[PDB]
Amino acid sequence: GEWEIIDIGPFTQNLGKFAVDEENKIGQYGRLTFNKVIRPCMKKTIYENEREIKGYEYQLYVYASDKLFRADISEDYKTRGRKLLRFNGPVPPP
Repeated sequence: GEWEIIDIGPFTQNLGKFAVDEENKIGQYGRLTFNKVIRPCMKKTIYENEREIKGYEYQLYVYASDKLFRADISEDYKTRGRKLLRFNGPVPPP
């Protein structure tokens, strides 16, 4: 895809919250509460057919219950539906 850094304002904060809510449904790390999203946040755009946008993926660093996790989120272009792809950690700060 094509990659860019985006900042960590309200849009990205709500993506961090979405990731913690989705991970809480999974349960592998017990019950988490969102604390913060830190830099860098990466956005991948995926293209299909003749340079048509198929969707996005956002790579986030997220503090939840004081532990730092790496979360990857997909967003389908047509439906705007979001899905948690992976949530791993604790990871060292970037």
